[PDB]
Amino acid sequence: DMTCHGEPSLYNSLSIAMQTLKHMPGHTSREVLIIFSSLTTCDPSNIYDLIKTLKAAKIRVSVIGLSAEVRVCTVLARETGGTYHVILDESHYKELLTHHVSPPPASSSSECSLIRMGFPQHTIASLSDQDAKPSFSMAHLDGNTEPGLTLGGYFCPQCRAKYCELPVECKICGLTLVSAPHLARSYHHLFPLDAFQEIPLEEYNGER
Amino acid sequence: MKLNVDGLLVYFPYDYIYPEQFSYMRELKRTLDAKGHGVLEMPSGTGKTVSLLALIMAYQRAYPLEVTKLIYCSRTVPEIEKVIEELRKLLNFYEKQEGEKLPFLGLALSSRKNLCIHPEVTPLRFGKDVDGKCHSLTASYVRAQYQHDTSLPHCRFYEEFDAHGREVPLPAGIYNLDDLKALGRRQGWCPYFLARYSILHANVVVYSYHYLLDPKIADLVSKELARKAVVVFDEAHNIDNVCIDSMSVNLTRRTLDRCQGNLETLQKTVLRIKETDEQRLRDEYRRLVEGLREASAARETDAHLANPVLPDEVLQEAVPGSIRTAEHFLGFLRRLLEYVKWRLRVQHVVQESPPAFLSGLAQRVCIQRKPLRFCAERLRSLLHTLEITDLADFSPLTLLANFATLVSTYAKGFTIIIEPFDDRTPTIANPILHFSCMDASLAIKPVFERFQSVIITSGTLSPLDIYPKILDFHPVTMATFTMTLARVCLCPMIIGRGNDQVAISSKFETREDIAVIRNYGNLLLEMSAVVPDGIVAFFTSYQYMESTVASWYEQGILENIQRNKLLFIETQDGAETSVALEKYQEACENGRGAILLSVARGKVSEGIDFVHHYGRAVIMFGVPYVYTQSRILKARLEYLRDQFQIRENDFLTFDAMRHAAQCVGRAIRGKTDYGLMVFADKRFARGDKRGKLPRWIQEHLTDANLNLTVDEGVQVAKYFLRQMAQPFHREDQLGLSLLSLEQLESEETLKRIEQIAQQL
Amino acid sequence: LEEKNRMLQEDPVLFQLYKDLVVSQVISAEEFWANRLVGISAAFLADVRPQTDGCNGLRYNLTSDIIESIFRTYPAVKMKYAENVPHNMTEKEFWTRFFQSHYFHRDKENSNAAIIKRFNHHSAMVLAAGLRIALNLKKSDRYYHGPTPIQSLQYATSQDIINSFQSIRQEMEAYTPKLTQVLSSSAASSTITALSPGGALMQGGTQQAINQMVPNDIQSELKHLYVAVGELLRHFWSCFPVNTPFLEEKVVKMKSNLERFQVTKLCPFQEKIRRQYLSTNLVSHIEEMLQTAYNKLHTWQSRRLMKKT
Ligand code: SF4
Ligand SMILES: [Zn+2]
Repeated sequence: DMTCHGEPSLYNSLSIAMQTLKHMPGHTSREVLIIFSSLTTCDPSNIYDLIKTLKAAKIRVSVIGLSAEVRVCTVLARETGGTYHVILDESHYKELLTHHVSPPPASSSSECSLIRMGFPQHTIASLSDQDAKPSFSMAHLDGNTEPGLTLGGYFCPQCRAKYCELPVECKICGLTLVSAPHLARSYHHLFPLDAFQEIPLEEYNGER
Repeated sequence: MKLNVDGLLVYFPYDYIYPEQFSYMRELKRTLDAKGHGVLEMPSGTGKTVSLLALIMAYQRAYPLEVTKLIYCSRTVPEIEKVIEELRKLLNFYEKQEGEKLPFLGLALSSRKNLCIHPEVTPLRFGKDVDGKCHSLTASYVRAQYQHDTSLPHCRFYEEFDAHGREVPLPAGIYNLDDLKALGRRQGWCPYFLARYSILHANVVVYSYHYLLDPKIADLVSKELARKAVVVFDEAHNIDNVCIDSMSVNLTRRTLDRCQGNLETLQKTVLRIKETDEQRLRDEYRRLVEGLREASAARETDAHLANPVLPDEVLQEAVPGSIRTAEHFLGFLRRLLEYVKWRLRVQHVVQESPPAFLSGLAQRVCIQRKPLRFCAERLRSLLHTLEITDLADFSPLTLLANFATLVSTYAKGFTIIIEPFDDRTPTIANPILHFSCMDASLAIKPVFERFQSVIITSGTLSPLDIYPKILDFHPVTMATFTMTLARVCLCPMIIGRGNDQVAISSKFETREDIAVIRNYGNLLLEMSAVVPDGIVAFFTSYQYMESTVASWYEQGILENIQRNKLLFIETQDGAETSVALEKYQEACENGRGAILLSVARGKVSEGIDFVHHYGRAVIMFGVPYVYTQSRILKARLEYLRDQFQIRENDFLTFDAMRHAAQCVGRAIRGKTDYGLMVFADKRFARGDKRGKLPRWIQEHLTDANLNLTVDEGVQVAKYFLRQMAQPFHREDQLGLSLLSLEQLESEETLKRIEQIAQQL
Repeated sequence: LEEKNRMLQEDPVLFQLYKDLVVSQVISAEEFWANRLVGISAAFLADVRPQTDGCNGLRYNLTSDIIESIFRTYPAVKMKYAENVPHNMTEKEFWTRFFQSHYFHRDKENSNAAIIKRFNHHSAMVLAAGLRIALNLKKSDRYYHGPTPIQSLQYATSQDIINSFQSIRQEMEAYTPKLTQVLSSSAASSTITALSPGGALMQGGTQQAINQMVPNDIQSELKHLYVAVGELLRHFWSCFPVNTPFLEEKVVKMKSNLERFQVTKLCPFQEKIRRQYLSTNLVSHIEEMLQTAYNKLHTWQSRRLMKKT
């Protein structure tokens, strides 16, 4: 229910994204998706310098335009390693979004580091036990509404930080608290299912 | 890539070739085997020049006698640089394939303005001033005195070339104009004179139309040209206009004033030198009586004021004694100038034939045509014998003498128009004489009759039979190469109906309609809001465009258009126009929509090319009919009708369509380049008007898109953009519009290629 | 001073946190604040209009955003404002002059040339202001037995299992459906008893309303102390891993701050429970986290000493 007015400022948005992703670790991929409705943008400074900065920072940017192809956006996507596409209809929009859901291939410059992660259980305390300590969730403290005093939950194995939501990296020690299904949730990408052989029924002399 | 074309090997520098390019090569080979002139039409951006260069190199390597030396004619300097770069790429490909450097020499030719290195002459803004200064510093008589006096002004650049550059020819290779300048600086020589001396050595010589088409400049090149050489004309669709302009003469009252002042000064100098050294006049008289062969053939370095316009037979005869004396010729020129001014004092426009004016001059000024034939030669001898350096002030004098000589020799096909008042503003007395030439074929006449063959091609050659009539020759082959596309990169649309269903037209009667102005404004606003950044709009005339812009500004629509995309409009001055074009291109490359508003006859349609993101949208506002008030246009139409049965209206329509196609044909650089073509006029729906379009363009003009509206055009543009904005692969082109190495060997592909092109 | 104080007024909790940290001598303000530490368009004249109200009202509404845009696009307006406002003429007077000047109302060959030149200059000003890896796995079986440890996959004996496999193969070979034998009243009663509330399967039940056992003021104070402890521990673990001597000193300072915070704020809060005799071990989580931090630091000290042994 917002108001759509003014013009896009791709330079400022890309600068904000670069500043946000400046401190991210190298092994983590930096990906930017841009939805460009208008064909023109206003930039307070040279955008090609920002393109060089993104290239040096190894940030991937992909753009899906709405009306037609933009040469500057095309160059930006090609140099940053991203893909540029154009909307044909709502179905094609969904197809492009689904295609961009899938992880992009890692370039040669992609790092390979041994990251350490913790996997706490759902520590639930029973009030009958003398060891039931209700405590407000750290994530729930971030909000304006009063945090819910939950008897148990998930506690960080590194610093005993209490969180009610997973998988979320621990804010205190920076440890990424995950669960085994979360890691296994992307295993299918590791072993994609190849397309099967198509043979019409009349040509297939076997089971019906 | 190696190509087998009728048993002739072609070293194609790219891994892929268009089938139309193969047909182009085959047709060029067949024309060469007949050693005859031919006309072919190829779509722009398809690398026709590359195929031409490859086949010419194959002919030169296989049969040096068939192609002794290559001649290439161009339009603008950047095109020359592009051709040089492409030929350099081809030579590098040849070297890589063979492993050895070929004994192949290529040369590009231009003026001293593009080839002078003297630091004093560099800041000069005009070539004629550059030429005068260079001649002052490099006059043959001045050179001898400078040999006896080093302190005299001089150009060491030419001196070292004369001393050293003559003996050793430049090594075989391809040199650009800046490369020529760098070589001259390294060797201390001038690239202009060195290049002209080395033209005899270069296998390929590339320059513009003016350097050879102009009879005043023809001998500057044709002297080192044999009969086995072949000349190439690229994008010569307006070559007739070039010939007419080169053979046209204009004179004003200020020209008469300058000529009279220079004549008085010259007579004073003649008297002064006669007081100082009268023997120079006697020696000049000795040269004249003994013959002009001794004077002309002894100094090639004084070719600054050469006038080879006359036939070679006329040059043999000497000047009659009635004007051999310097003072006699001074009186001759004075009387001629006074008669010219008196005849120009007429207050109304006068239409005359050259024989009639010659008869009138003979009756009044007692001057015969035979002495007037040698007017320039005597002027040349007089100017050269007086050690004159500042010949720039003699420009009106030489112009008038050459015009008088043209009257004395060239009569048929010429019209004398005397207009004392301007066409735009008759209220100001502007006495102008036009010696308009209506026979362009004569200008191309010797080229057909001297060289083995002449090559003419362009992307806008819709009527295949008008050119043989205009140039008065029979091309051996006349084939149009149809364009085959695996992806439809062009969407030509015609919109003659406005938003309010107003009939859209560009006739001068309807040009002042405010309704058409507002319809054009609405169409432009929708295009800016829809079409990508690149927008160019070609109007019919500068005045109409300015009036329309003023109306749009007053209407207030122009503000919204500027909000959508930035607005750029050219003006008369090229310098500010160049800055505007640079700003437009930078805005297009900076992601902010830029809109250009130019005229179909402005500089934009002449030598400005568009990249894919520059030629996104080209809109022509109406059929660009020339303003008919030009009596020169009227005289040309009447002469062509009376000599070739050609309808004047047909010629006007053909010229307008050719100009429109030139404005539109530059929007595509290749298969991967897609652009939008819009014609905002209902007149294009006329079959004769519609049917006079190039075949490769008119073929994709779907009949369902004929005479659409603004909304229909916008929707079709959106659909075309979305279809053509989908990513595309060069592999998809294989077998449909592009051919691989194995696809060439397929005889079915050969049959398809033969069926693609058609001869008429 | 004034800048730092305004930040506290924006976030009263931070001011409360700052009061608990620096005023109570727990931490220094220096260490406190160590932790704490537009495009241009061509429509800036076309869109901007003199606002005329219903009845004779010039609502100019001279916002700085439009004025700054004009100054960036037109340095001439900036120069005139600097050389005139407010000495030669007032700012409102200058804007009125600009509205009434022929430069704004540009609206005949001379007029067309002027319009074209002004548009070209505007475009030039706008443009100038715009300037300023293939992978192949080795051990696939790791996925077949992933994060699951080795299970007790106990295998059967010798081929006699086949005999048992035969037994069922012969037991169910001649089978007849049965209805009465499926269930019994005693079995149903036992199942209900297992499913009866408070039973073996019905573990636990209703619990105690801890919300009422903890006062809302105590709830808010616990939230604030949790925020403080979280910030302190984030600073503590931020130094980790320790690779430079500076991190050791910073961690020592952080431990001292944590100890002072426990002495100053935690204990009276603890007594606040003890005076109210709250049975909820809300402090127990905080004590556990603090002791975990202490143990981690002391263990790392031991490791560093062993490296120095
Ligand atoms: S000799 Fe060469 S460098 Fe000297 S003025 Fe002539 S063109 Fe220029
Ligand atoms: Zn943690």
